[PDB]
Amino acid sequence: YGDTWAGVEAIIRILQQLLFIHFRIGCRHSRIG
Repeated sequence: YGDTWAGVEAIIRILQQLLFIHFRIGCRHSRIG
């Protein structure tokens, strides 16, 4: 709940989740290897 921790732990979630899509996008859309 502390604005810094909680605030960062909250953004850390979507940033990771969204930093994950590139792996679900690349390794799925261009896995021609």
